Amino acid sequence: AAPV
Amino acid sequence: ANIVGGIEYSINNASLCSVGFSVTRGATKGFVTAGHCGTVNATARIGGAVVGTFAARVFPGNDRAWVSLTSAQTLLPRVANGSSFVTVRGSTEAAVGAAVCRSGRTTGYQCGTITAKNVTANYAEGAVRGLTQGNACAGRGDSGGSWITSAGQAQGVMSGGNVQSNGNNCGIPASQRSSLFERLQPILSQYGLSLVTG
Repeated sequence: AAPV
Repeated sequence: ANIVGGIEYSINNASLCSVGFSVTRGATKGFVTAGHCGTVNATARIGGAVVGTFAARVFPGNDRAWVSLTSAQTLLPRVANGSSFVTVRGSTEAAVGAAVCRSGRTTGYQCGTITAKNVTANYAEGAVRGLTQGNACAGRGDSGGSWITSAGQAQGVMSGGNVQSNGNNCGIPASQRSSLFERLQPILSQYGLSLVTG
Protein backbone atom coordinates (compact mmCIF):
# COMPACT_ATOMS: atom_id res chain seq x y z
CA ALA A 1 0.00 0.00 0.00
CA ALA A 2 0.85 3.58 -0.94
CA PRO A 3 -1.03 6.86 -0.64
CA VAL A 4 -2.88 8.00 -3.82
CA ALA B 1 -16.05 26.87 -8.49
CA ASN B 2 -18.84 24.38 -7.73
CA ILE B 3 -17.56 22.08 -5.00
CA VAL B 4 -18.59 18.47 -5.68
CA GLY B 5 -17.15 15.25 -4.22
CA GLY B 6 -14.69 13.58 -6.60
CA ILE B 7 -13.37 16.47 -8.64
CA GLU B 8 -9.73 17.37 -9.09
CA TYR B 9 -7.91 20.15 -7.25
CA SER B 10 -4.14 20.87 -7.23
CA ILE B 11 -1.98 21.78 -4.20
CA ASN B 12 0.73 24.48 -4.59
CA ASN B 13 0.55 24.04 -8.33
CA ALA B 14 2.11 20.56 -8.10
CA SER B 15 0.21 17.55 -6.73
CA LEU B 16 -3.38 16.62 -7.64
CA CYS B 17 -5.95 15.15 -5.24
CA SER B 18 -9.75 14.75 -5.32
CA VAL B 19 -12.40 16.60 -3.26
CA GLY B 20 -14.00 14.48 -0.54
CA PHE B 21 -17.12 16.30 0.79
CA SER B 22 -18.40 19.86 1.02
CA VAL B 23 -18.71 20.92 4.69
CA THR B 24 -19.16 24.00 6.80
CA ARG B 25 -17.58 25.24 9.99
CA GLY B 26 -19.88 28.00 11.26
CA ALA B 27 -19.94 30.59 8.43
CA THR B 28 -16.79 29.04 6.88
CA LYS B 29 -17.10 26.87 3.76
CA GLY B 30 -14.66 23.99 3.17
CA PHE B 31 -14.20 20.44 1.90
CA VAL B 32 -12.67 17.40 3.66
CA THR B 33 -9.84 15.59 1.84
CA ALA B 34 -6.74 13.44 2.47
CA GLY B 35 -4.12 14.74 4.95
CA HIS B 36 -1.30 13.45 2.77
CA CYS B 37 -2.50 15.79 -0.08
CA GLY B 38 -1.16 19.05 1.49
CA THR B 39 0.41 20.83 4.50
CA VAL B 40 -1.39 23.56 6.46
CA ASN B 41 -1.55 26.79 4.41
CA ALA B 42 -0.84 24.93 1.11
CA THR B 43 -2.96 26.55 -1.69
CA ALA B 44 -5.73 24.58 -3.43
CA ARG B 45 -6.82 25.40 -7.01
CA ILE B 46 -9.76 24.26 -9.05
CA GLY B 47 -9.50 24.77 -12.80
CA GLY B 48 -6.52 27.00 -12.31
CA ALA B 49 -8.24 29.31 -9.77
CA VAL B 50 -7.34 29.58 -6.09
CA VAL B 51 -10.27 28.26 -4.02
CA GLY B 52 -8.77 28.13 -0.48
CA THR B 53 -5.93 26.70 1.63
CA PHE B 54 -5.37 23.70 3.91
CA ALA B 55 -6.64 24.72 7.39
CA ALA B 56 -5.54 21.58 9.21
CA ARG B 57 -4.36 18.04 8.57
CA VAL B 58 -3.08 14.94 10.29
CA PHE B 59 -0.76 12.61 8.35
CA PRO B 60 0.60 10.01 9.00
CA GLY B 61 -1.04 8.32 12.07
CA ASN B 62 -4.40 9.33 10.51
CA ASP B 63 -4.89 10.69 6.95
CA ARG B 64 -7.24 13.72 7.03
CA ALA B 65 -7.50 17.40 6.25
CA TRP B 66 -10.04 20.17 5.53
CA VAL B 67 -9.40 23.15 3.17
CA SER B 68 -11.17 26.39 4.08
CA LEU B 69 -12.55 28.04 0.99
CA THR B 70 -13.24 31.59 0.00
CA SER B 71 -16.72 32.99 0.18
CA ALA B 72 -17.16 32.74 -3.54
CA GLN B 73 -17.18 28.92 -3.75
CA THR B 74 -20.50 27.06 -4.03
CA LEU B 75 -20.76 24.04 -1.79
CA LEU B 76 -23.03 21.27 -3.09
CA PRO B 77 -24.28 18.15 -1.34
CA ARG B 78 -23.13 15.99 -4.29
CA VAL B 79 -20.58 13.43 -5.46
CA ALA B 80 -19.57 13.10 -9.13
CA ASN B 81 -20.63 9.87 -10.88
CA GLY B 82 -19.56 10.44 -14.50
CA SER B 83 -21.90 13.25 -15.71
CA SER B 84 -24.44 12.47 -13.01
CA PHE B 85 -24.44 12.99 -9.24
CA VAL B 86 -25.00 11.07 -5.98
CA THR B 87 -26.72 13.27 -3.35
CA VAL B 88 -25.11 13.28 0.10
CA ARG B 89 -27.73 12.43 2.71
CA GLY B 90 -25.66 11.88 5.87
CA SER B 91 -22.81 9.93 7.39
CA THR B 92 -24.19 6.68 8.74
CA GLU B 93 -21.27 4.28 8.80
CA ALA B 94 -21.83 1.11 6.76
CA ALA B 95 -20.75 -2.28 8.13
CA VAL B 96 -18.40 -4.95 6.66
CA GLY B 97 -20.11 -6.44 3.61
CA ALA B 98 -21.96 -3.21 2.63
CA ALA B 99 -21.65 -2.15 -0.99
CA VAL B 100 -19.85 1.16 -1.46
CA CYS B 101 -18.58 3.45 -4.23
CA ARG B 102 -15.76 6.03 -4.38
CA SER B 103 -15.24 8.92 -6.81
CA GLY B 104 -11.96 10.62 -7.77
CA ARG B 105 -10.24 12.35 -10.69
CA THR B 106 -8.24 9.32 -11.95
CA THR B 107 -10.51 6.26 -12.07
CA GLY B 108 -13.90 8.00 -11.94
CA TYR B 109 -16.66 6.33 -9.86
CA GLN B 110 -15.92 2.75 -8.83
CA CYS B 111 -17.97 0.47 -6.57
CA GLY B 112 -17.23 -2.62 -4.46
CA THR B 113 -17.81 -3.69 -0.87
CA ILE B 114 -16.14 -2.95 2.45
CA THR B 115 -14.00 -5.90 3.45
CA ALA B 116 -12.39 -4.89 6.71
CA LYS B 117 -12.18 -2.05 9.22
CA ASN B 118 -9.39 -0.80 11.42
CA VAL B 119 -6.62 -1.62 8.93
CA THR B 120 -3.08 -0.25 9.27
CA ALA B 121 -1.35 0.95 6.05
CA ASN B 122 2.45 1.10 6.40
CA TYR B 123 3.24 4.12 4.17
CA ALA B 124 6.85 5.25 3.62
CA GLU B 125 6.12 8.24 5.82
CA GLY B 126 4.79 6.20 8.71
CA ALA B 127 1.84 4.00 9.64
CA VAL B 128 -1.76 5.14 9.21
CA ARG B 129 -4.07 3.27 11.53
CA GLY B 130 -7.81 2.73 11.71
CA LEU B 131 -8.50 2.65 7.95
CA THR B 132 -11.51 0.87 6.39
CA GLN B 133 -10.78 -1.42 3.45
CA GLY B 134 -13.00 -1.74 0.36
CA ASN B 135 -12.38 -3.55 -2.96
CA ALA B 136 -13.53 -0.81 -5.31
CA CYS B 137 -10.39 0.04 -7.39
CA ALA B 138 -8.59 3.39 -7.34
CA GLY B 139 -5.47 5.05 -8.80
CA ARG B 140 -2.84 7.76 -8.19
CA GLY B 141 -4.81 10.99 -7.97
CA ASP B 142 -7.95 9.55 -6.36
CA SER B 143 -6.72 10.41 -2.85
CA GLY B 144 -8.99 12.53 -0.74
CA GLY B 145 -11.99 11.58 -2.86
CA SER B 146 -15.37 10.49 -1.63
CA TRP B 147 -16.42 7.03 -0.44
CA ILE B 148 -20.25 6.87 -0.33
CA THR B 149 -23.13 4.39 -0.40
CA SER B 150 -25.63 4.57 -3.30
CA ALA B 151 -28.07 5.67 -0.64
CA GLY B 152 -26.01 8.81 -0.02
CA GLN B 153 -24.33 7.98 3.27
CA ALA B 154 -20.79 9.40 3.19
CA GLN B 155 -18.19 6.90 4.54
CA GLY B 156 -14.78 8.67 4.31
CA VAL B 157 -11.99 9.87 2.02
CA MET B 158 -9.55 7.90 -0.09
CA SER B 159 -6.18 7.29 1.55
CA GLY B 160 -4.27 4.60 -0.37
CA GLY B 161 -4.04 1.16 -1.88
CA ASN B 162 -2.04 -1.59 -3.54
CA VAL B 163 -1.57 0.26 -6.79
CA GLN B 164 0.26 -1.73 -9.50
CA SER B 165 2.76 -0.43 -12.06
CA ASN B 166 -0.07 1.11 -14.14
CA GLY B 167 -0.94 3.47 -11.24
CA ASN B 168 -4.15 1.78 -10.07
CA ASN B 169 -5.42 -1.57 -8.75
CA CYS B 170 -8.18 -1.72 -11.39
CA GLY B 171 -6.38 -4.42 -13.48
CA ILE B 172 -6.34 -6.99 -10.60
CA PRO B 173 -9.33 -8.96 -9.36
CA ALA B 174 -11.53 -7.39 -6.68
CA SER B 175 -10.48 -10.23 -4.47
CA GLN B 176 -6.89 -8.92 -4.50
CA ARG B 177 -7.51 -5.22 -4.06
CA SER B 178 -6.82 -3.21 -0.96
CA SER B 179 -8.28 0.31 -1.32
CA LEU B 180 -8.24 2.19 2.05
CA PHE B 181 -10.22 5.20 3.21
CA GLU B 182 -10.12 7.37 6.33
CA ARG B 183 -13.50 7.27 8.20
CA LEU B 184 -15.45 10.58 7.90
CA GLN B 185 -16.93 10.56 11.44
CA PRO B 186 -13.73 11.31 13.36
CA ILE B 187 -12.83 14.04 10.80
CA LEU B 188 -16.18 15.87 11.38
CA SER B 189 -15.90 15.78 15.18
CA GLN B 190 -12.15 16.52 15.27
CA TYR B 191 -12.67 19.80 13.31
CA GLY B 192 -16.25 20.69 14.35
CA LEU B 193 -17.55 20.39 10.73
CA SER B 194 -21.06 19.79 9.48
CA LEU B 195 -21.63 17.92 6.21
CA VAL B 196 -23.60 19.76 3.50
CA THR B 197 -26.61 17.48 2.62
CA GLY B 198 -29.53 17.58 0.15
